Amino acid sequence: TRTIDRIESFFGELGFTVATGPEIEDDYHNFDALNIPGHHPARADHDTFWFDTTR
Amino acid sequence: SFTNLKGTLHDFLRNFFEEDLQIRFRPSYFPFTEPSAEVDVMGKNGKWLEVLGCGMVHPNVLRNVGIDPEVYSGFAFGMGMERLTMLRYGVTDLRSFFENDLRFLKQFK
Amino acid sequence: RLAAETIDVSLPGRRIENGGLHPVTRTIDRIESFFGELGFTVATGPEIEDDYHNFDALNIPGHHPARADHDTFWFDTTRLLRTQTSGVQIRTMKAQQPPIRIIAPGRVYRNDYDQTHTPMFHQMEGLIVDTNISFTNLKGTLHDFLRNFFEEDLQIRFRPSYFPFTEPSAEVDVMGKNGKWLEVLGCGMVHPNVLRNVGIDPEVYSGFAFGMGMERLTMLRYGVTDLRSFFENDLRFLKQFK
Amino acid sequence: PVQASLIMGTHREADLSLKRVKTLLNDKGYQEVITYSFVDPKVQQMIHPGVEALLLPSPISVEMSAMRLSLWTGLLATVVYNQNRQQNRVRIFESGLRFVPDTQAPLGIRQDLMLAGVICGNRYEEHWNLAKETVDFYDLKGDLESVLDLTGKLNEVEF
Amino acid sequence: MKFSELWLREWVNPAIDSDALANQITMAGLEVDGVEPVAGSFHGVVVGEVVECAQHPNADKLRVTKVNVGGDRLLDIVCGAPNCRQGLRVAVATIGAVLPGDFKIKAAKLRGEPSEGMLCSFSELGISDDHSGIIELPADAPIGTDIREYLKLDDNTIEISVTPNRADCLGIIGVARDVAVLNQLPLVQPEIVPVGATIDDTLPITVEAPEACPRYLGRVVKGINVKAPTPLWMKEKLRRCGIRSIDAVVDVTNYVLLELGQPMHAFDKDRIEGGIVVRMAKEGETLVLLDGTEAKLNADTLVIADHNKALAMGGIFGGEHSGVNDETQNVLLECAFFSPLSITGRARRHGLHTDASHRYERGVDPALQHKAMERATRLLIDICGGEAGPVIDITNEATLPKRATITLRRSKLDRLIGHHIADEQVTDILRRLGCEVTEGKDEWQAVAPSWRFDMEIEEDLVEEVARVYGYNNIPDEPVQASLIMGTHREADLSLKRVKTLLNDKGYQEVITYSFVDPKVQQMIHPGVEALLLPSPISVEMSAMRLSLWTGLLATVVYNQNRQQNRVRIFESGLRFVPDTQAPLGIRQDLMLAGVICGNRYEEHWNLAKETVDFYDLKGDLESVLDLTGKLNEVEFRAEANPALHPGQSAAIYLKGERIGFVGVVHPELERKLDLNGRTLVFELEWNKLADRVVPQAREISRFPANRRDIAVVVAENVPAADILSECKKVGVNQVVGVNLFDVYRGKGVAEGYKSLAISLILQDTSRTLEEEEIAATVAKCVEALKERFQASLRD
Ligand SMILES: Nc1ncnc2c1ncn2[C@@H]1O[C@H](COP(=O)(O)O)[C@@H](O)[C@H]1O
Ligand SMILES: N[C@@H](Cc1ccccc1)C(=O)O
Ligand SMILES: N[C@@H](Cc1ccccc1)C(=O)O
Repeated sequence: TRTIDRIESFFGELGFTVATGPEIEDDYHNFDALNIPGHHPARADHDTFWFDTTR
Repeated sequence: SFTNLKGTLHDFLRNFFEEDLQIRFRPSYFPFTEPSAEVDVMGKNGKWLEVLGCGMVHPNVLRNVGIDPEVYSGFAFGMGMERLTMLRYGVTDLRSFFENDLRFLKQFK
Repeated sequence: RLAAETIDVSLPGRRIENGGLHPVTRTIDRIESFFGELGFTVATGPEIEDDYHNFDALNIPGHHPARADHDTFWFDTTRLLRTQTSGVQIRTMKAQQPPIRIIAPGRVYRNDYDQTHTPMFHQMEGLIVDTNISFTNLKGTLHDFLRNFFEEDLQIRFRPSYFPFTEPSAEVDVMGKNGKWLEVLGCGMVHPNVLRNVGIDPEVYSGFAFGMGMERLTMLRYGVTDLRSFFENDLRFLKQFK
Repeated sequence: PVQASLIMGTHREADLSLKRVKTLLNDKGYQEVITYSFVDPKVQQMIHPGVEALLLPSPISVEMSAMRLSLWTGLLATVVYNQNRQQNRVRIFESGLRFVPDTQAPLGIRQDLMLAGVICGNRYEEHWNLAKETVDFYDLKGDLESVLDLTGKLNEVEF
Repeated sequence: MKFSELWLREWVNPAIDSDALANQITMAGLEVDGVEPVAGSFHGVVVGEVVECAQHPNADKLRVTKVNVGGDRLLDIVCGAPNCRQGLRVAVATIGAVLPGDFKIKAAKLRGEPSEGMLCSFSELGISDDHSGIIELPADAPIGTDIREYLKLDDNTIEISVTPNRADCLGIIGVARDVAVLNQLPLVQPEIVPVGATIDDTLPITVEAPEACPRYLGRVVKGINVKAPTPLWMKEKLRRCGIRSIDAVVDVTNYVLLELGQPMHAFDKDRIEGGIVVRMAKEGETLVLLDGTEAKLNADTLVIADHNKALAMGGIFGGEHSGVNDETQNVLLECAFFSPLSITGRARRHGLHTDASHRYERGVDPALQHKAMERATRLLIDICGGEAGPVIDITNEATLPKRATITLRRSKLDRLIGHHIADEQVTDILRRLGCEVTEGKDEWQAVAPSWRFDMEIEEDLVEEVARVYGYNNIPDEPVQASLIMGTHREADLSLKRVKTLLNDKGYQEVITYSFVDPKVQQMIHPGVEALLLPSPISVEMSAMRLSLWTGLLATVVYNQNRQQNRVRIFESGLRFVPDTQAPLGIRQDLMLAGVICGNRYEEHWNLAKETVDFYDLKGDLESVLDLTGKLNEVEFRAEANPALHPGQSAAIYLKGERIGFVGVVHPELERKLDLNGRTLVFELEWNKLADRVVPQAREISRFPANRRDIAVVVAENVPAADILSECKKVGVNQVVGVNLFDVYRGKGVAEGYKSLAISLILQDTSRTLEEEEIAATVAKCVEALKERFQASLRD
């Protein structure tokens, strides 16, 4: 947490705003749109926890 | 640009550690960036540890979300907080951030 | 036991009452955050100052109605009590060549005590100098600041004014039901005299500088009728700014 | 708006925040005040008998004619202000600089930044469970230990 | 993978440190993460022949023996690793040398038998894992030189991680070529001479689905000695790249692999029926693999098959049948290319990850097969017996991977790097990488080499120019941007601020796994359906949390076990609560949680050693929530929440709506494995209390105020919050202060009732309040107090 605040501190100064994400996420956002997509080492390689076929 | 990325990053490393090298402005691969790179610190306990990845944004990604690659560029990074931390204060086994021993925690007051 | 050992959960818990900051401190904080993210480094100066740094370096110099106009407390020909946190503007610029960028909160001193005047009070200087900076930016940045400051409730104006160490100068005056128009901050482009005597080339760099009265910002925002209440420190008063 | 570089500023982790100390102080139930830096010497002299001060020729008033040697004269003036009013029990702090005449300082005075506070009256004010005891030195001592660099050191502290 | 420095220097040899090389490859974007000598260190170990291996014995399993080096006088040594044969050319430590595990060659008889001086075996030299014992060299060694020099032992295996892109670095060649490109140097390639067939026209090989296997090379090689002994140099390049030297045929396919990137495989013609069919597997067609087990094959999985059964998965793995065995006479060499998107899924589907799968899934050069076929043919007939046969080349013009023309603008490059790399130095870096480039005014045309699977678009092409020019020497400049502030809101309250306040009320911040013991959190929340994690790191870490209450009570017990309970922790982070009305199926709400237990303070000279109770938590959160947010509006209604004591537990409100819970955990749940002494716990729905009142100054009043105490009698079934909160409403203009200062019960108060001494302070802005006016406005309260409730006398 010290390290996060610390980073936010450094970065706030340059303008950067703070966004967030939901932690339980979908195919589309964690990979697909991020140019992965489905058949790309990434998926299994990232050592991924799936809930079902997109959650 | 990239110089922007390399620059922004140096600055942030020059601040996050207070000049405890070594560092690596080193090349990498993320399908969401191109070119992309990684930093990797050493600070002993042995081998280099990855602590962030980064790249100029892959033109696919930009268009993928309604931004014209022909008019905007960008950069992105992904920092690993605990290995940042681990390095910074000299924690060994990183696994011991979520075991949450009061004795471990207390020295971080 | 689970019945027989019930307690009244609405009884007040144990703790000491919380302790907020004083309203000007609260204002200072907000502002430093606002400017924190534009990259303005925070800088201090002594509150006991000389004939050079308050006044003569800021292109007063001596035979200027200013010295008297700021109802100055002197200690002798030379030592005075800060009149403005415009000292640090000179003090900073003399220690580093540009691409500067700084605020500078402190407590200046005058000689008036009135509904909207005090023999002490606090100011926020801002300075920025680099081959780049203009009037539109001064206007741009202050508009932008006021917006966040008040959140846009209050009726402002942005006029011409006069400061021997700017040119063009400007003031913003804010109206808050009374009153009416209150001088809130004052600003301009850094007078080239003031760039020269401090060692920066005016032909290469330009800058804008400003100084806002904290207690005035603080009154208007939380509508304090009387600026002089800020230093009587009635706990009743302070506590409403927890 | 202004076109500029987004360079970082040079932070140092080992340095402590006043703003942080005030929070710790507020969390302990001290309220912040700001007092006028020029106090009355007839009284300062009472608290700091002899050690004397940078008087001010042609002041606003004679009560406001001496630069503070410390935060105490303004601090105790605030607790009387309120105690006269007729709210006893006041516990406040202030940061600010004092002004001690030093020949080997720039101009004749040593403006140091101090942190100062008073507490008095009861510990935990008027409550259905809590002990209505009047404040004592170990309360302040404790408040000071938490301020004290249990926010940095601590441990080379000696009283 | 892993490679052997001196085999790379064979292909390209910079004049630079061993250490400099490693650093230079890692800045090429493939991180070297290991460097090992290949043996331990030693001197005075030399090749020599035993010319005579006398009997013995007189010590049973030992042979006495005259051995010979170069500096003559024949050397007499004793040996008994029992493959100590007559004429062997052998590795020998001489009278004074020193072996790893630093031990000292001396001269002493062994069993009265001749003295000194040990013959060596791989193990005793630092290259681990024994063969039989006693190293057996390939005849014609330098009958007297150092084995360090002969066996090229001043060498490191150097282990690297290679990112899925740029699949051209998984043989030695690719890596060599990338290192070459860095040092401007040319890449010295071994002379690979085509073999020229000498037997039958052979073998019906049809590809049923070409798009998945464009190019297939096959070559039957008749009557080869299977148990030939893989010659040391091949045993030693193969072993220095992390491959147990298994076999003979199998080793050469491994050798070509490591050398060229190409995954070969060999078969048994005399088990293959009516030709090979390279085809997609029928859905559920089983195939018993090289390791006992079959596999149910889904209809997207290419198999190397025969005319009525399946033999081996497509560029993945073999067959407990169709491979090389004990009486294999003849073989067919597979050397093919496969479309990586027809390999990708499959291996792991079944849980295989072989050398071949790996290169095949990210792309082996489809211009490599011929060359790899010819090295693997020459290398088989040299090492094993047998002769040649026609290379059966069944390719596919079309589905053969199609290299693409990239065009790269001087601008885009300058606009994405932000640093000018001279026109003249980008063309080279591009050509030397492998491309065919035409410079063309403000732009370049590059044709992607066949072996590079990650050059498809312009930006891919600039990775490369940056990559090679050197990140080291791309300068740092800071980003130039507008200074706009972005929108602040004084009314919102940072969690940072709360974390601080919380931890000034003595509270350690904690971070907990968001997934937990499902078994465990049922005791906390009784069978409240939890979002289910099928296939997690553990059964005990398989539920997404609905409180932190689980993570936290888990965290007390943790330290409780380390002898020391007296724990005060809080945590922030989200709960995951299943909702078919959420975005996706889970409500993801930010939360604030904490737990306190044990002694109010630790061992102190002048603080009571009472343990901690409900109001200690209530005050702690009365601190947070409030006089930081707004307060005066929130309330603590009593409520049952399964896993906390009903009598001592409350829901926290805040104009109307639940914002949380606080309580001492229920007894049997504390006993439920969970540890010692009563524990207090709270959770707050953060987003609901992430917002505070911006103040407005309100007049003061220089009139003195007046205190008026009242003794309010009232049934034990009446909250005391409510009585108070009811006076400052009948309040108006004005009773300014209400305060509960006592609660009394028993003697002189009706049993089951209870008195609340209350003190209202009255102040006015207009006038200094009248003696009568006072009694009046208390009476307004006292009367409204017996509006609701009842009233009001003694204690
Ligand atoms: N008590 C005070 N508080 C804030 N600003 C003051 C005070 N006394 C004088 N000034 C300064 O008065 C200048 C012009 O305002 P005015 O008094 O409206 O003519 C500004 O520089 C103010 O900072
Ligand atoms: N998840 C990426 C983070 C990243 C973000 C942006 C650019 C590059 C990398 C990683 O594993 O490192
Ligand atoms: N009150 C400030 C106003 C000001 C400060 C800085 C720049 C311009 C104007 C002063 O007189 O110094």
